[PDB]
Amino acid sequence: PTNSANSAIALRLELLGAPVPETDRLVAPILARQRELTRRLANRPCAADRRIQAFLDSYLDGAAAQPKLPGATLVLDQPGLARALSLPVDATSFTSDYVESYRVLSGVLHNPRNDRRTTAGVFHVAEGGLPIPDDKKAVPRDVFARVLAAAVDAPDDLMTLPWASTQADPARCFVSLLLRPVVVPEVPGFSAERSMEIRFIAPGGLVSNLDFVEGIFGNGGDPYLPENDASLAPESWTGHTGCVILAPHLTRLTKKELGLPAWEEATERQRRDGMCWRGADELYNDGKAFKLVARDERGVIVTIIADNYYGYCKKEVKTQISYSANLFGCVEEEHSGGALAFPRYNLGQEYTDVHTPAGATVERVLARNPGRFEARADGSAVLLDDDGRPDEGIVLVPAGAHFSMRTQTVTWDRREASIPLLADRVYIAPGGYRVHAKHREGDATQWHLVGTAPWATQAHKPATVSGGGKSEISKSLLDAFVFGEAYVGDVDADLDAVQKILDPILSERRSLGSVIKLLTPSSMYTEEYNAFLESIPAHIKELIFTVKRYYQPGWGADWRSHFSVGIINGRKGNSLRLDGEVIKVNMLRVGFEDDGAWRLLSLRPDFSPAAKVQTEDDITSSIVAPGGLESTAGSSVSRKFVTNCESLLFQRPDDAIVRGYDKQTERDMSGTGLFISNYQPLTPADARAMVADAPGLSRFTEPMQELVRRAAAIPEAPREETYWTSTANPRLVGGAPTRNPRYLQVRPDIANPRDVALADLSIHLYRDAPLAAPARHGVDVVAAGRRNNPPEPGVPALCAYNPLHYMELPELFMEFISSMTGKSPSTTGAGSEGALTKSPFNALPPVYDLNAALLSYALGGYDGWLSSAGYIGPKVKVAHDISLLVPEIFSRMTPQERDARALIEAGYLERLEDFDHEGRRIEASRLGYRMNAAFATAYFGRIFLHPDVVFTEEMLRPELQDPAIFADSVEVIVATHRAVAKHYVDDGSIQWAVPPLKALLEIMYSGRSEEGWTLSSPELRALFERENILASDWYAERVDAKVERDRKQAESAIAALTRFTTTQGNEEVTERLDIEGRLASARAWLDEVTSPAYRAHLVGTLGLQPSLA
Amino acid sequence: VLARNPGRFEARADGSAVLLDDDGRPDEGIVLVPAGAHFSMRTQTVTWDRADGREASIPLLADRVYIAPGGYRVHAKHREGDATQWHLVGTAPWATQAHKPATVSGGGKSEISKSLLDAFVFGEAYVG
Ligand SMILES: [Co+2]
Repeated sequence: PTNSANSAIALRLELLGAPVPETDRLVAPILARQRELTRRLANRPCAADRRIQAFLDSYLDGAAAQPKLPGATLVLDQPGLARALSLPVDATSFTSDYVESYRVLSGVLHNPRNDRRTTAGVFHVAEGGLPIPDDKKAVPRDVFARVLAAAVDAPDDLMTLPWASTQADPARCFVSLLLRPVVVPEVPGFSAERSMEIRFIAPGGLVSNLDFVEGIFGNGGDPYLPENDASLAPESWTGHTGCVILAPHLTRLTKKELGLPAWEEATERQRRDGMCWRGADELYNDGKAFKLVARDERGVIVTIIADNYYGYCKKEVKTQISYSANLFGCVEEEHSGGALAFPRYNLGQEYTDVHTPAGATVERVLARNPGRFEARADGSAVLLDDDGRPDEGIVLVPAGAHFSMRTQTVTWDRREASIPLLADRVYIAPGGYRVHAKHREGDATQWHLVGTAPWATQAHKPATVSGGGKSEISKSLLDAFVFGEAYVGDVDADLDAVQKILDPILSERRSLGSVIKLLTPSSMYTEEYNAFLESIPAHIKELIFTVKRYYQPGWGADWRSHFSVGIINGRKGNSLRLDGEVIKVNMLRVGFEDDGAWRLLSLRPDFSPAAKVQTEDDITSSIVAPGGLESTAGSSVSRKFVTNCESLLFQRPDDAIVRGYDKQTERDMSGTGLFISNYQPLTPADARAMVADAPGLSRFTEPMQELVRRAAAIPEAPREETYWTSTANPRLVGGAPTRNPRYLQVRPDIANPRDVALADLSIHLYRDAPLAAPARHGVDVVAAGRRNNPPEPGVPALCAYNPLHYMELPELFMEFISSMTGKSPSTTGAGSEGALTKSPFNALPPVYDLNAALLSYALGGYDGWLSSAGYIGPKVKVAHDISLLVPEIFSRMTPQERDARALIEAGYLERLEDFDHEGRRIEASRLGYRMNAAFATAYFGRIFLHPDVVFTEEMLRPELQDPAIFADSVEVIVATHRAVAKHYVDDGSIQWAVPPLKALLEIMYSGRSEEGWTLSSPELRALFERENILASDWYAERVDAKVERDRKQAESAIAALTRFTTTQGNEEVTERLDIEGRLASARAWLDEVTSPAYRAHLVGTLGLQPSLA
Repeated sequence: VLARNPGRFEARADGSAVLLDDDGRPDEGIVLVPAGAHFSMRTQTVTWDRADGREASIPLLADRVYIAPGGYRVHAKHREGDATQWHLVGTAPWATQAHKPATVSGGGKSEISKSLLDAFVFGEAYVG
C-alpha cells in the first residue's frame, strides 16, 4: 500500500493548509467543508505541548524572550508515515545539506551531514533549574531563551519535507511525534508499567529522525486526542513530560549575538566552558554539535539538539527517561546489557530423562492448565493453538522418558509407548527440562540431542565502559567455537593406556557425563582414588571421553581397530582418527600468549552453550521490589526487575567490514524493512562488478550473496535508480570508510519469539505455576565489565585486574563513580565515562543516580562482579573471550555456590591488600577480591575439560607479568578516583550523597572522611550494610519523600480528571472512556498512597531523593 | 547451617528453612527457624523480626518440630496429666550419655532408660 501512504500524506497536508499536487482523493471533498468550520476555532495546542509551554513560560518569566513551540505541525499519528515522508513522492533518492537519503533493497538508508556522535563539550545545561553537574557546561538563562527562539525559526531548506521536495511549491512545516517511552517496568504483584510522554518536534527536512525514534520507542498516536493525553490515564504515567527539538542550523550562531559575555567579564567557570568570547565572530560551542537542556523539579525536560545524527535522538530519549526515573523514585534508568540463560547439554545419541523432580508429572501439568493441552492416549500431550487446534511443534512427555537418535523415538513404559523423535520438534518433560535434536555446530551432517535445563540465571551487565563488552553478555557463544583435534602423543602407548582404564564405562546406559564425573577428582572419592585420577594424564582422559562419544554397540570390545592417527609424511600424527577421518572437537579461545598465539581450550564434550534470551541492551528501566511478594516468592532480600526500553537496537557492526566474518549482521542486512545509516549507496552496476569478482563474492555469507545477486539482476535506469547497501562498504568520509556504520536491528527476542515462548513455558513448569499466571524473572547476578589496557606512550596502565573480581560495595562504587577507561586520559589519570557510564546521558546531579544505585545493591543483596575485557595485565590480550564465559559459568553454579561469602569461606576468592612500591603506598585493596586457581578447579570444570590450564598463572596473578606496571595501574586508579571525586566537591553534590557515599567520596578525594574514617574503618563499612540502611533515618527519609511525591501526583491527577469532566461539551467522550470510573480510582488511590500499608510496602524499595519530593 | 549443608535444605523467603526428602521434595515435619524466634500458643505462630521490619510468621502446629540453628528444639504437647491442656517443650542439644553397668538384680539397670513421665504425680499448689 504505497499510494495508500501518499494519500494519507496528501490528506494531512491539505488539512494543515500546506501546498499539494486517486479514488480516495475524490471521496475527500468534505475535508473542504470542515476547513470552513475550523476557522471558527483558534489554534489550541495539544495537552502535551500545553504542559511544555507552561513550564517554558514560567521558567523564562522575565528572561530575554518567552518563545512559543510551533503550533502548525504535521502530526505523525500513525506508524509508517514518517518513512514515506523521508523520500520524494516520485524518486528513490534525496539530497540536502543535512542528509543524503535513498530507498534501498534492504529498507531505507540515510547518511547525515555528520556521521558520528561526540561527547566532549556536547552536553549543555541552562541555569535557573535544578543544580548543574560540574562536568556539564553552564548556560545562562537569557542565552538559552535566545537559542530556543532561533530553534523554532528554522530556515526554509531545512523545513522542506523530502516527500514534496520535487513539486512546484514544496511543502515546508514542522513535523512532530508523541512517544510514550517506558520508565517503570511491570512487576506482577507490585507495579503497573508506566511511561513518560515525549514530544519530538523537527523541521520537515529531518523527518528521517522521527522515523528513527518511532521504530525504537513506538508511535504514541495523535496527541490532540484524550485517548492519548497522559494526564487522563494517570495509572500508567510518571507525571513527566519531555520535549525534543532538532535544530542543526544553530551551529552558525555566534556567542556574542546570543548574549554571552566577552572573555574579560567572564567567570573562571564560563571560561572553562568556552561560554565567553575573545572574538565577535566566535561560533557557539566553536561551531560544533551540542545539546542544550532545561529542566527542574516540576517534571518537564526540554532539549534542543544542534545536529541530526540519529544517535543523539536515541540518547536524548535515554537522558529524558533517566530524568523521569530520578523524579519518580523507586526506579533507575541504566546503560546495561543482560540475558536470561538456561544451561544446555550435549546428550549424545541416547538419553533418559533424570531431572524431573518427583511430584512433577504430566497429570499435574494438565490439571494446572485446564484447556491449554490435548492429552494423548499414550501419555504425551501437546499445546493447543490460540484457535483450538493442536500444535505438534511442542510435545510434553512423561518423566523418565528415553530419547534415541538410533531409533528416532521417544519411549517410556506405562505397556511401552513410543512417539517419533523429529528434528523440527521440541520435547519437554513435566518439570520444564527440554530436549531437541540439532546438527553439530561445525558439521551439518552429524546430529545429536540437546538438553535445556529450566532453572535459568539472569545476568545483568551495567555501568560498563565502551570496550567493556556490555552487549557481549547476550551474544551467542556458538559463533566463537573453534574446531580442533583430539590430541595423541604416542598412539600405541596412549591407546593401551585408554584400554587399562576401561576395565562399566562403554555401557550404552551409562551417559558421557557420568564418565566425566567418574574421572574427575571429587571430595567424595577415596583419597587413593583421586591420586589415581591425578595419575591419568590430561590427554588420556580426553581420549577416553572421545572414545566414549563415538563407541558403537556393534564393535563390541574391538573398538581399538576403529581408532588411529595417520602416518603423515612418515611421521606418526597427533590427531585421533575414526576410520581414517580426523575427529573434530569443540574448543574456545581463551586469550592470547605474549607473542599473539591463540590459546585454545577443549570444551567438555557434554557442554552446549546456554540458551539466552536478551533482557537488556542499551537503554534499561529497572525497579527494585521487596522480597516475599508474588513476583519475589523465594527471596528474603529485594529483587531487581528490568525492561528494555527499545524495540530496535542501533548496532555498529565493526566486524562486518571483513567479508564472511559477521554472520548475524550479514543476515540482518540482507533482509527487508531496515533503517540503515552510514553505508555507501550502491547501484546494480556495482553489484554486477562484484558478481564478476567471483573470489570476492565467494567470501560473503550466502544471504549477502543473494542480496548482491538481486541487485545485479536489476535492469538499469534516473530519479528511479535502484539502490542497495553492502556490509563490506561503509560510507566514505574523507575518501576512507567510516568507522561508524549503523543499522537498527530487530531486538532478537522479537525476531525469535519461539525462544521466548519456550523459556516462559520451561519456567512455568519449573515453578509448577499455571500458564495463565505471569511468571516474571528478576536479576540473579550482576557482572559489570571493564576495558583494561597496558600502558603505552601517553596511555596510562590499567591492567591490574584478573579475569574475574568480586568487589564489596564501597570498592564497587569507587569503580562505578569513576567508570574509568584508557581512552581520553585526563591531566592526572585516566578517562572517565562518569557515574555509571551515564555522564553523556544524565542532565541531573549524578548523586541522585548514585544514591538509588547503591540502595539497589545493598537492599537487593547483590554481589558486585567485574569481568575483564581487552587485556589481563600488560601482556595477555583477552578481547571478549572472558566477557562471553561469564553467563555460562554463573548459570552452571547454584546461588549458594556463587554467593561471594561462600566463595571466600572456601578459599575460591582471594583478597588484595595494600603494599609499598618505591616507598609509596599502593592501595591495591581497592581492587576487592579475585578468583584464584582453586575457583578454576572447582567450577570452570563445568565448561572446560582441563580447568587447570584454562588460565595461566600470569592470567590469574597479573602482577607476575610485571610488578612495576601492576603498581602503576593501582596508582592510576587512585589518581582517577581523586579527579572524579573532585567533581562532587566542586559542585557541592557531595552534600546530597547518602552517608555511605558522602564518606566514600570524601575518601576518594582527600583520603579521609569528615569523621576521620578510611576505607578499612569498620564504621564506614557498617554504613554499607543492608540492616543499617533499613534502620537509618536517611533511608526512612527517602521512603517518606516517595509517599509525598505520589500523594501530590494523585492530587494533580484528581484535579485533571475533574477539570475535563466539567469542561463545556465533553460529555460523550466522558462516558465513552468511562472517565468518572477513572476519577473514582484516582480518589481511591490518593487514599491508598497516604495509608500506612503503602508506606510499609515501600520499605525495601529505592525511595526518592528528598529534595525532589 | 545452610552453608554447611549444601542441598539438604529448602530456604524460605521468610528466613525459615525445611529439610528435603530422600526424593528431593521438602518435609514440612521439621522447620529450622532463626535465632531469637518467638513461639506462641495463643496465636499458634512462630514469629521473628526482619531487618526490613515486616515481622515473619509461620504456623505453630502440634505435629511439627521447630529447631533453632544451634540445635535446640521446640515442640508442642498436651500436659502429662491432661489431654486438654497443651504447652511448649524445649529440648537442649548438649546431651549426656549415661552407662549403668555391673548392677545386680533389683539395682535398676533398665531404669536408666525408662521414662520419667510415668512416674509423675499430680498434686496441688499449697496455700496456708
Ligand atoms: Co550506549
